[PDB]
This record gives sequence, structure tokens and C-alpha cells, in this order.
Amino acid sequence: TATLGINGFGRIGRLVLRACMERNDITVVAINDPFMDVEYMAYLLKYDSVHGNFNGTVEVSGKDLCINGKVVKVFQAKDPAEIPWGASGAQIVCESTGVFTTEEKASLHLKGGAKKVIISAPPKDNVPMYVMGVNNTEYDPSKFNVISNASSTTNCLAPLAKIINDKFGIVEGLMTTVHSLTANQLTVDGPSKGGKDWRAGRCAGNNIIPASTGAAKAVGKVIPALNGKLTGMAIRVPTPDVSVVDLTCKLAKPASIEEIYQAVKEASNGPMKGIMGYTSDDVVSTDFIGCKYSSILDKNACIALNDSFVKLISWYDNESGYSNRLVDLAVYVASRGL
Amino acid sequence: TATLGINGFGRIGRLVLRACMERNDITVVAINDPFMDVEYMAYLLKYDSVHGNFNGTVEVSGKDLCINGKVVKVFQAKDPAEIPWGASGAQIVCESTGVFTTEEKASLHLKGGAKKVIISAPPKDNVPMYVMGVNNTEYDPSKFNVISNASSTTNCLAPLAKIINDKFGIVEGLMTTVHSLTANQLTVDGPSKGGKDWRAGRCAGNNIIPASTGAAKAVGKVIPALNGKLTGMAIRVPTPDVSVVDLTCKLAKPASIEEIYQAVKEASNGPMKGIMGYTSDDVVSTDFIGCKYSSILDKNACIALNDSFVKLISWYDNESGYSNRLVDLAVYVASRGL
Amino acid sequence: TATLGINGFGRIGRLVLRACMERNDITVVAINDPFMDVEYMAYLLKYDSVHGNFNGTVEVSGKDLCINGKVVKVFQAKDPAEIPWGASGAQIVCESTGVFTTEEKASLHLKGGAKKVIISAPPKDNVPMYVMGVNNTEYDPSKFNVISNASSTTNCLAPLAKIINDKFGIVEGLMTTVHSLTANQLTVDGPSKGGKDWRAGRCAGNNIIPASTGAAKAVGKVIPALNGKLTGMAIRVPTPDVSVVDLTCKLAKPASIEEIYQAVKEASNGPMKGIMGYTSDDVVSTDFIGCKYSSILDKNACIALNDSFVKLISWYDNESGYSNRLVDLAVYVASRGL
Amino acid sequence: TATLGINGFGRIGRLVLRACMERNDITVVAINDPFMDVEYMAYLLKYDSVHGNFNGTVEVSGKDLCINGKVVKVFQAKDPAEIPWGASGAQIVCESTGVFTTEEKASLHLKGGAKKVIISAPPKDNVPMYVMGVNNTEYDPSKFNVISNASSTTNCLAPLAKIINDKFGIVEGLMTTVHSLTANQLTVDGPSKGGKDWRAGRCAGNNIIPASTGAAKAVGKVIPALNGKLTGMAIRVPTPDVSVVDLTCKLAKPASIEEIYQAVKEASNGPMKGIMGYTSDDVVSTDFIGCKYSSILDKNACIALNDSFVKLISWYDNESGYSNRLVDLAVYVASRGL
Ligand SMILES: NC(=O)c1ccc[n+]([C@@H]2O[C@H](COP(=O)([O-])OP(=O)(O)OC[C@H]3O[C@@H](n4cnc5c(N)ncnc54)[C@H](O)[C@@H]3O)[C@@H](O)[C@H]2O)c1
Ligand SMILES: NC(=O)c1ccc[n+]([C@@H]2O[C@H](COP(=O)([O-])OP(=O)(O)OC[C@H]3O[C@@H](n4cnc5c(N)ncnc54)[C@H](O)[C@@H]3O)[C@@H](O)[C@H]2O)c1
Ligand SMILES: NC(=O)c1ccc[n+]([C@@H]2O[C@H](COP(=O)([O-])OP(=O)(O)OC[C@H]3O[C@@H](n4cnc5c(N)ncnc54)[C@H](O)[C@@H]3O)[C@@H](O)[C@H]2O)c1
Ligand SMILES: NC(=O)c1ccc[n+]([C@@H]2O[C@H](COP(=O)([O-])OP(=O)(O)OC[C@H]3O[C@@H](n4cnc5c(N)ncnc54)[C@H](O)[C@@H]3O)[C@@H](O)[C@H]2O)c1
Ligand SMILES: O=C[C@H](O)COP(=O)(O)O
Ligand SMILES: O=C[C@H](O)COP(=O)(O)O
Ligand SMILES: O=C[C@H](O)COP(=O)(O)O
Ligand SMILES: O=C[C@H](O)COP(=O)(O)O
Ligand SMILES: [Mg+2]
Ligand SMILES: [Mg+2]
Repeated sequence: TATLGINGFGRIGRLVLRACMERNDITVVAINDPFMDVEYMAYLLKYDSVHGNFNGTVEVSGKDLCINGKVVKVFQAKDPAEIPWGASGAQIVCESTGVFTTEEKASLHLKGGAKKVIISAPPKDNVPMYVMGVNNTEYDPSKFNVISNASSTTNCLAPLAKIINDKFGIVEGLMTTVHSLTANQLTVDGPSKGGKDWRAGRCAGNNIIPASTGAAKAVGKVIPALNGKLTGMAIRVPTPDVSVVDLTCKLAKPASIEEIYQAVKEASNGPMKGIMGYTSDDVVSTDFIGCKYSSILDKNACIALNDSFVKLISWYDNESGYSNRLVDLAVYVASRGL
Repeated sequence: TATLGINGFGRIGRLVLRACMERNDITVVAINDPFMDVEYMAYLLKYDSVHGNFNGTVEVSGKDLCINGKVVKVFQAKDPAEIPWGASGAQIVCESTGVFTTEEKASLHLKGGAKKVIISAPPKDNVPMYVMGVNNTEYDPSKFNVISNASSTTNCLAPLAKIINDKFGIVEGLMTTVHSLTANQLTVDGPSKGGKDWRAGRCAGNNIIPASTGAAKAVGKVIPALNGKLTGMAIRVPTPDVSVVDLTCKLAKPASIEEIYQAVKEASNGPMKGIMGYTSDDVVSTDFIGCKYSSILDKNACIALNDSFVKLISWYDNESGYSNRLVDLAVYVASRGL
Repeated sequence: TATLGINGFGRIGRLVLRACMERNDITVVAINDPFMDVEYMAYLLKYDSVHGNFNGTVEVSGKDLCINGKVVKVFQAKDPAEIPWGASGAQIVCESTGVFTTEEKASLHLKGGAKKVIISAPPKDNVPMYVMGVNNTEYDPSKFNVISNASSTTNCLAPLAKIINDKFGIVEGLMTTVHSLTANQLTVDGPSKGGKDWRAGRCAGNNIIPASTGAAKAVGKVIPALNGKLTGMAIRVPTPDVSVVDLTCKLAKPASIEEIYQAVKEASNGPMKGIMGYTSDDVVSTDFIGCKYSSILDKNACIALNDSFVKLISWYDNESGYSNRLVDLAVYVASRGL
Repeated sequence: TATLGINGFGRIGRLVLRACMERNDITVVAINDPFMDVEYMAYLLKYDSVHGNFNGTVEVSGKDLCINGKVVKVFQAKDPAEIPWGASGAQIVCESTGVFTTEEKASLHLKGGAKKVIISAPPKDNVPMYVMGVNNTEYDPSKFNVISNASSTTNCLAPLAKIINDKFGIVEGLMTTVHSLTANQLTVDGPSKGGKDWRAGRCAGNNIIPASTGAAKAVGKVIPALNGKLTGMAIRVPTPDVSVVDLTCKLAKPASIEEIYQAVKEASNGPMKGIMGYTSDDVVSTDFIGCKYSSILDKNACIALNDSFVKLISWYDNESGYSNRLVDLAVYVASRGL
């Protein structure tokens, strides 16, 4: 049985834990977050403004947590090299702080006894990115101890892009993601951390906010065939969770929406089971809260100008979908030998 | 001096009156809305959740309103034919109820003595649509008594699309508008009137909602050279006002974002003054509340995959910009001979 | 097994159905809503913006619904007298349209063969109101075929007010409910139905809105001793569901927050089991989404100025709590003989 | 004519500057904020998600700001003792960081050459609190160099409470402020600064949140006659600005709503001109955006159980009202002799 440690018990951290508690093939044994004592961790696990009450029991046992009868070790270290992952029995670390997105910083977990690290974001350096159901089998345990699970937007775009490119071929494409607000945004107009993303510091609750994203370009790394063929941007909106990819692309081979839907349907029921999904219902964002899929094609929202120029709409719970993929990746990493 | 009568004193109706009160070449003399008495009309004009307190004075005088010391006649007729526009001295009618969008229905205003009618929406029939700064000079007063000012999204897309098509040429394009909520949407999950737009009946405050726009369906009629070359959809978001056009197009002639920006700049400073605008600041939706422009290019938000495949971002206050254009059109109609 | 018909398949109607599907002692056999065809009904049951996906199977069977294998007859009558409740097998009718809140109107269901009617609101006339755990045993089947379940705020206030009046006595009290938005409110500034409530017609998503509450007049009818001793108002806020009672009262006998907490705890574990609840956690509104209790005392939020003047805080899911009580009442009504 | 320096260029900091720009008897000459450079300061002043575009011109002139032709010196010091206020010619410092709320910390501005300091919050120590129109004349320049303008809620509650206590007498009272979100709240579920106030770290956009208010302890210090007779709490809601005081109190002398309204009217037109206001319109929160008053009585929303037990409703723009008062206090302080 694979074991997990979580660094940064935030939106992704807590939902990764929730996903692990639902599974027999992986166990959470340790959590680290210096901005959060044990009682606070219990509170933030028990209660969730988006995903409801924790399904199970959460108690404080001295310095640690007792979750569903299992002991989970709790630490409050600011530096990753201070956390005793090995002694806690944690083989794999979910690096979900948002502040250690390089090999240099994320590899500090290995000093504490960790065997492997998964950065819950695209890296700032050349740490390899893997998307489950797309390129995860490319992972080489002899060459990497620190890997990345990319972004939730990449996890939404890449499986759809693979299906479309395999079947019809993408000549060129531009993506917008209409994305729910995140932790780096602010409740009222203020300065963004580092002063880099000025728009992201504007009142999150009443604004439509343009944003940059490398997600579409990152698909060019996950799927080398699409290097230089895809890019895009983000538009941030006041909703607390769930986002949607809007992909406008030109196809090398003509295809109708129905044919695109069928290609997605066959992948969803076959090689991309549990990763790619589809719907023909009149869905809205809240309908996907808690959805474990990486990408859900919205048939009725797709539009075609002609047989070669199309706009594809795909949903994703940026919190829940991604968290389940990270857990999938951890389980897969363990199966390849630690 | 043109005189205006307003049918449907709603979001557009009330902001059209506000735009008139700012101008010396047009006067509002009559208002009809059967779902609000004079006291209620006074209240809804005085107070606005988006555009602030009315700039001036509003008083009830008997059965009518006194706005900035001027008498404005008030009626409560469900039937357009029953409104005495002529006896009230109203030459042009702003048809902004949302329920009389055909020549057959909108022409009923002519029975009461109105000379011309402007439908505040795209028509359900073949009523001619005009967009200020694009095709408005094509209006023939001897041919048409009922015209349309199209939609707010059309007024955003058409000026930009014309500029791009003229200098670079649009081979093919697809658009999305990330659009603020409107009066037809619902506060909680319920049935949409007529039971047609199921998604639009879902809780507006916490949902990202795919929708229709018919704006590129309208831009093709306003700019015949683009008919069949553009289509689009909408994504409805919880914000109370201000929307954004996201236009992804292939260009006939290669162009950089800088060159595109320069073309928009030249049009904004010349033939499309007051209609097309541009910015290089890190703006968000609230920054455009009250903005009178039809279309504002967001330079920093635009992205290009290559020299001939681009995603262009243009803002619009769907309430304020459109209302100002409708008043512009009414003044223009009056100048052509009533 | 009691059988239920639902008139008005709205927020309350649908959640009443959901509450029944969770139960073995009551079954929904018929639904009536003229503004909603059977396909739309299926859609609105399947998907909920607050309470998630329907847990079960919903299919259209002719003009009727098939839910978890059972046929639920569907009608589209505007006139209650035209609904064949008897032929459908429906014993008790949930009157949840919001427009038939008198004995004269609600008794029309009896013409179609229904035995009993529960109005899902305070009546406009003298139809008796019952609150589970407070006065429901005063119901007399030989006297009344039409009854009321009061309001959600009444169901929150009444159990708490009873506990306080029994143990300590209420000299006088004033309350406010900070209340989530409802169906009667509007997405943008517009006219409310009729002359009623101008404030309620203001943009729901960005306003704090003073309002009225049914519990102001209902509480003194449910607990006659408090008639003239207790009244209040509402403050409407942008949240989609869950509300909170803010009760400020003078006690006839000295009591601390601890003593008040204990009295509530005793009632919650005794005669008001499943109805009155309590918490000592740092809860917020979303933590109560789906909560079945009528009233949950928030210990940490309560404040005492002195030993006889106190502010009590009590949560309630205005949709889920009330819907469960109406079903509780229906089961109780059937147990008394139809 | 006073000169002002601003420490902490946040919501209050920037709106204090905006208030100053509207007046000719006070001038901002310096700003310190280590979390934003001069370009970022210019951006956050120019654009506001609540209060609109800045009325005037904002230019970056090398190191410093040029606002309406006036040079404003810009600093980036974390330590208040390192800011050269004297060299910049700043007489009075607006201490609006939220982190220097003691005499020991706030008096550090005097080291850099400032003459007086106004903390934009209730102090953690015994620094004297003043509310304009309530107790500001008790200020003596020969006694204090460091003072406090209390809080926004204190500035709403105190004038109202004074009027009622002077006219009728408050025996006992409890209040709640339904309060817009602030900078200390979070966009999604997370850990609050420090480690306490867990509820304030919950998703601000979709929650009703019990909270603390500065006015609970401050009101009894500003009006000593009400010490131990008045306290309360806050309820935080998703709106970006504007809050409302809900005051439930018992009176020593019988008084109707009309009599209370007339007493407020007298004060508003007399000793509390520009501080206390009143309305009989069906107002909602957005109607007070930019309102300069400290407290606006909502006549229609007030309720009386009997002639001596009453609930009073008073609005305030927590940003605009308070900011104008701090500027009023700075001007008053200057008039008394620096
Ligand atoms: N939609 C999403 O939220 C989403 C989806 C996919 C990936 N991600 C990525 O996952 C990462 C975290 O995202 P999030 O939304 O959960 O942010 P978050 O703010 O909710 O969680 C971050 C947690 O890290 C903790 N932390 C900060 N410094 C730490 C340290 N030095 N050591 C240990 N813990 C520390 C913080 O206390 C916080 O609880 C980011 O890289 C983000 O880009 C986010
Ligand atoms: N962003 C926008 O809101 C926007 C922008 C451009 C165009 N439009 C179009 O303008 C029209 C109105 O839009 P809105 O947002 O102002 O809607 P609205 O609901 O705010 O206003 C419609 C008004 O019409 C009144 N009305 C209904 N029946 C009437 C009748 N029989 N006679 C007179 N008045 C009647 C209603 O009482 C209401 O006040 C629609 O066609 C809409 O598509 C809207
Ligand atoms: N928090 C709440 O939502 C809440 C809580 C307690 C009680 N209530 C009360 O319950 C009632 C319904 O409230 P709601 O929030 O569900 O409103 P709603 O608008 O969501 O539901 C009302 C339903 O009644 C239907 N309807 C209208 N006329 C009808 C008719 N003639 N015949 C059959 N159906 C008709 C409408 O189509 C709609 O689906 C109201 O009386 C309300 O005061 C509401
Ligand atoms: N409704 C309100 O916002 C409101 C109303 C009345 C009073 N207040 C009080 O006013 C103060 C500021 O509140 P705010 O809402 O403007 O918060 P804010 O976060 O918007 O502003 C605080 C500013 O202080 C700056 N800052 C932090 N450390 C600094 C330092 N060491 N030196 C100089 N600047 C520093 C931050 O960068 C930020 O720009 C708080 O004490 C608050 O309680 C707030
Ligand atoms: O957490 C902030 C990230 O920008 C979210 O992006 P993502 O949803 O693409 O991972
Ligand atoms: O609500 C309607 C829009 O403001 C008008 O534009 P659209 O319908 O073309 O998107
Ligand atoms: O929607 C209204 C409430 O849920 C019902 O209770 P109230 O009317 O007594 O506040
Ligand atoms: O807007 C007000 C500030 O957030 C603090 O005020 P308060 O603590 O007195 O409510
Ligand atoms: Mg991303
Ligand atoms: Mg059942």
C-alpha cells in the first residue's frame, strides 16, 4: 500500500486527503502546514464551503489527527527539510503549498525521508509534467524523484486535445478558461504577492478578471505533437469552484460536433475511463462540484462554424478533478517502484 | 430637437433616459410600463444598484414624473397601440420591453402617433439592424419606420470585426462573450419563461452558465462581408453588469498584436470616435461601469498563437454603452428626416 | 405508507420530494406544475445548484416521471380543482406554489380527492399553523383538512423561543433573520410582482436588503403566550441558501449562555430530537447546506450583555430544514387518521 | 490647511486620499506602503472596484506620484520610524496599515518628523478614541499626539446611540452589524492571519459569517455613559462594501418610531450635520456607495415591539463614511494647533 504525505493543507491538500480516505490502495500518514495548528487542521478538514462536511470522523489525538480511526502525523515546519516524512512512513509527498515549484525546493522533502515528490502545479523549472491518461506512462523512476501533475486546466485540455489530435488532427488552437476564483485572489482591491499579477489583486467577488496561463502551452510539452500549436489565456470569475475550457481550433480532417462527441465517447468508455467524460444535458458549473473527471465535454455548448473550425466546451472541477488525478499519479508512481 | 418615448422602463429603458438627460439634442417626454406605477418609476430611476443615484431631481407630479424640472408623461398600457405618443409629443419610440421585437408588434407604436420606432434588440423578423459607426448611414427613412439597434454584444463585436476585416481580413472566426447576468435569469433554480433556455433558469449567483448570443448571427447582417464567417456563444457569469468579447480568428494577412492595436487606435481616433476604444492598462470588469463606448480593446489581454491566428479581447458595459448607442441612433434618425 | 402529492414543484416542492425519497414511511405519487413540462421537471429534479445531483434515477415515462422505478403522475393544471389527486392515489397535498395560501384556495385540492392539504407557508387567513416539536399535537383531524407548516424562519425561531420561555421566560424580544435570497427576488433592479416590496426587486447579487419575515406574526400564533412579546424583520443577502436567526431578548429569570445552551441541549436530546440542534464549532452558513434540523444554536456566536439580556444565534437551512419538517408533518397527519 | 501622510495605502488609505482631493483644507503630500511600488500605487488609486475611476489625473513622475499636478512623495518602509514625514512636510499621519494600533507603534511616526498621528482603528492599548459629532471636542493638543478615529461601525453606532440616549435614555442594548467583506477575509477556505478567527478564513463569497466588531468595546469608551449598557457582534456577508447597524435597545422613556426619527432629524440638521443622516426611502446597500455620512437612519426598516423596546436600522459606507471622518478629524486636529 502506497503512503502519502501532504505539504500545504490547502484547497488541493485537503481534497487530496479526502480522495485518499475514499481509497484502499493509498493512505495519508502525515500533513505539514505551519500556518495551521492541529485543531485548525481538524476544523478545515471537517468543514468545507464547497464540498460539504467531511465524510467520516475527525478527532485531535494529542499532537496529531485521528481521521477515520487512522493516525495522521501533524507538523508545522516552514522549511521542507525539517519534516520527518521517512519516520512518519510517508513514501510520496504531495507538494501543494504553491511556493516550492522547482526541483531545487521540492527535492528538500527527500532530505526528510521522502522517496518521491509530486508538485501540485506546473514547475518554474524543467521538472517533468505528467497528465493521467495522456503521458503518465512516460514517467521514469530511475531518472526522476521530483515530478509535476501539471495544472487542472492542463488536465482538462490535454485529454480532449489528445482525442481530437489523434482522430482528426489539430492544425492550430487557442484556449480560454473561464475559471473560478482561487486562494491567490483577494476579497477587495489590494496588492498581489510580489506585485506581479495586478489584475488578480482586484476585488474577486464583483469582477470578471483576465489572467495569464501557461496551461495551453504546457499541453505542447505533455503532447509534443502540439508544441507551438496551442496557447491561451484565462478569465477569472466570482464562483468558488468549477471551471470551463473553451477551445477554438482548426482541424486537419473535417469533423462535425456529433463525430467529435463520438470520438470523446469512445475514449471515455475505453482508454480514458474515469479521466475523460461527456454530457448532452443542459449543465451549469455547480453540477460538477465533486466531479472526479479531468474533462467533461459539453455537447450542447459546442459550436461549429464549419467542418474544420470548431469551438469545444469542456468542464472541470478544478479542485476535485485535479486532487483525484494527483492521487492517481501517486498510486501509479508507487506501482513503478520507489 | 428629437423627442423620445420609452416603452419598457427597465435596465435599458432607464439608462436610455439617463443618457438623454445628459444631452441637449434629445428629450424624453413619455414613459410606458404597465408593471410599475409613477411612484415606482420614480424610485427605480432614482436608485440603481450598478450606476449609482440619478444625477438630478426626480419627483412625482400627479400621474406623471418631474425629472430635472421637466414634465415626463407616464402611461401603464400593456398594448403598444393604446399609448398616445403623438399627443405626448414623442417623435421616436425606444422599444425596450423585450416582448415586441417584430415589425408587426413594434409598428403598433405608430398607431399612437409615433413617427419612428427603435427596437432595443435584434428582431425576430427582417427588421433592419443598425450599429453606430458601422452601417448606420445605410438607413433609409423613406423605406423604414421600424428599425433595430441590434444587441450590446453585436455593438461590441461589429466595430472590432470591421476594423480587423478591413486591414487584415477575417478568414474565419469564433467568439465567446463572458457576459454579466440579466433580467431574464433567476436568483434560484426555477423554470425559464416559455421553458426554452433551461440553463438560464439556474441559480445566477453561483453558476457559470453557457448560453446563446446571436451576435455573430447579427454581425453577418450588419457587415455582409462577414456573413457565414463568424459565429459565437455566451457564457453567463454572476456579475451584475459589464461583459467581454473573446474573439478567436484566422487572418488573411499576417499581423502582430501591436499592429492590430495600432489599427484599432487609428479607428478609435478617427471614423469610430466615441464608439471604438482601447486600453493598455490592467483593467477588470468594474473599471467599465458607466463607460459609453461600444467596444474597448484590451491590449494586454490579447494573445496570438502566431502571426495569423489571434485571440482578441474587447470590453463593453452591456447596459451603458448600448443605451448610449440607442440614443445616438435616435438623434441620427431624427437628423435624416421624420 | 402515506402518499404525497406536490403542487408547485419549486425549491420547496423539489426538496420535499427529495426528503421523501430518503424515507420509507411516505411516497410522492403525483406532481402538478403548469409552468414546467415533464422533461423540465426531470431536469430540475436531477440537477440542483445548492443540494447537488439527485441521488437516484429519474426518467420520463410518457407524460409522467419514473423515479427509482416508481411512476409519479405529472399534471399541468393552473386550477387546483382540476388535479386528480384521488385517482393518482395521493392522500396528502404539499401546497407549495406560494399562491394558494388560504383555506378557500387550498381546499380546492379536496375536490380532486385529496384528503388533507399542507400549505407550505403562513396562511393569509386562519388556517392553523403547526411546528413540529412545538404545537403539532394540537392538530385535530376531525376539525381541519387544510393546515399550514408555517415558515422556515418560524420553524427556526419557535422551538428556540419555546425552550427559552419554558425555562426562563421571555419578557420581550426582537429578532432579525439574515436570510439567503429566494425565488421572489430579482437578478437585476426591476419591478416586484404587484405593489409588494420594492426593496425585494433590487439586484439580489450585490445588495444587503431589508425585508419582512413571516415569523414576525407566526411565532405569536404558534406560541400564543408570546403574542405581542416577540416580533422581527429580515435582512436578505446574496447567498443562495441557509439563513440565521438573530434573537435579542429580555429574560424574566437570570440565565447565562451556558445555562441557555444546556436547556437547548436537553430539549435537543429529549422532546425536540431531530428538530432542535446545537453546536460549539466555528460554523458558517455553508456548513448547514442539507441540514435536516429546524434550528441549530450557535454557542460561540451568542452574546450576553448581562444576566437577563441576551443575543441568541440559530442557524437553519431554509430549504432543507423546512422541507423535512413538512414531510414530518405529513407523516404525523397520516398517523392521526385520514 | 493641513498636510497629510498616509501609512498603509489600502482600502482606507486610498479613500482617505480621494476624500482629501475633494477638499481644499487638507493635502496629501506623502504615502508609505512597502507592498506596492509607485507604479502599483498609481494603478490602485486610478481604478477602484467599488468607487469607480479616480476623479482627476494620476501620473508617475520618476520616484514619486503626481496627482492633479501635486507631487506626492512615495516610500517603501516596513518600519514606521524610517519614514521621513518631516522632510516630506507631512504634519499629520493617517495610520491605516492595521498593524500599528498602539501608542508604542504609532508614535514611531513622530520620530520621522510627524506632529500628530491618527490610527484608523480602535487601539489595542489606551490611545484616546474620537468620533466626530460625538466626543471629538474632548481632544486637547497639549495632551495627545497619537489618537484614534475608532472604527467604521463605531462611527455608525455612536452618533445614533448618543441621539437616543440623550433624548430617551438607553437602559440596555445589543447590536449586530451586517457587514460587507474586508481585506482580512479570504476568497476560499483557508487559515486566517496569525491563527485565530477561524470563521473569517472561510470562503467570503458564499458564506454568512458570524464575526467580531470593534464597536462592541469601542462605543462604551466613546460614550462612557453607555459603558456596560451596549455591546454586540458582526455578521459578514459577500458584498464588497456598505454595512448596516441593527440596534435592539430598551428605552428609559417611551418613544415611537416617528419621535425617534424626528430626534435624528434634529441632530442631522443641527450639531451632527454631515455626520448623522436619515431616509424614508426603500433603500438597499448599493444606494450608499460613496455616501459620506457616518450613520443614515432607515425609517421604514425600524421596528418597535412596544413604546420602550425598539429595533433601529442605520446604514454606513464602511469605506467612504469612515474615510471622510478621518479626514474631518485630521482637519479638526489641525485647527486646534499642531
Ligand atoms: N484550483 C486550484 O485551487 C488548483 C488546482 C490545481 C492546482 N493548484 C495548485 O496547487 C497549489 C496549492 O493551491 P491551493 O489552491 O490549494 O492554495 P491554498 O492557499 O488553498 O493552499 C496552500 C497551503 O500551503 C500552506 N503553506 C504555505 N507555506 C507553506 C510552507 N512553507 N510549508 C507548508 N505549507 C505551507 C498554506 O498555509 C496553505 O494552507 C498551487 O501551486 C496551485 O497552483 C490549485
Ligand atoms: N445587457 C442588457 O440588459 C441589454 C443590452 C442590450 C439590449 N438588451 C435588450 O433590451 C430589452 C430589454 O432589456 P432589459 O435588460 O432592460 O430588460 P428588463 O426586464 O430590465 O426591462 C424590460 C421592461 O419592460 C417592461 N414591460 C414588460 N411588458 C411591457 C409592456 N407590455 N409594455 C411596456 N413595458 C413592458 C417590464 O416591466 C420591464 O420594466 C431586451 O430585448 C434585451 O434583449 C438588454
Ligand atoms: N426558503 C424558501 O424557499 C422557503 C422556505 C419555507 C417556505 N417557503 C414557501 O414555500 C412556497 C414556495 O416557495 P419556493 O421558494 O419553493 O418558490 P418557487 O418559486 O421556487 O416555487 C413555486 C413553484 O410553484 C409553481 N406554480 C406557480 N403557480 C402554480 C400553480 N398555479 N399550480 C401549480 N404550481 C404553480 C411555480 O412554477 C414554481 O415552480 C412559498 O409559499 C414560500 O413562501 C419558501
Ligand atoms: N471597512 C474597512 O475597510 C475599514 C473601515 C474602518 C476602519 N478600518 C481599519 O483601517 C485599517 C486598514 O484597513 P483596510 O481595510 O484599508 O485594510 P487593507 O489591507 O486594504 O490596507 C492595509 C494596507 O497597509 C499596507 N501595509 C501593511 N504593512 C505595512 C507597513 N508595515 N507599512 C506601511 N503599509 C503597510 C498593506 O500593503 C495595505 O495596502 C485597519 O486597521 C482596519 O481595521 C477598515
Ligand atoms: O491556484 C491557482 C492556479 O492558477 C489555478 O490554475 P489551474 O486551475 O489551471 O491549476
Ligand atoms: O443580454 C443580452 C446582451 O446584453 C445583448 O447581447 P447578446 O444577446 O447578443 O449577447
Ligand atoms: O423565503 C422566506 C423564508 O425562507 C420563510 O420564512 P420567513 O418568511 O418567515 O422569513
Ligand atoms: O468596516 C469596518 C471594519 O471592518 C471594522 O469595523 P468594526 O470592527 O467596528 O465592525
Ligand atoms: Mg492554470
Ligand atoms: Mg419514500
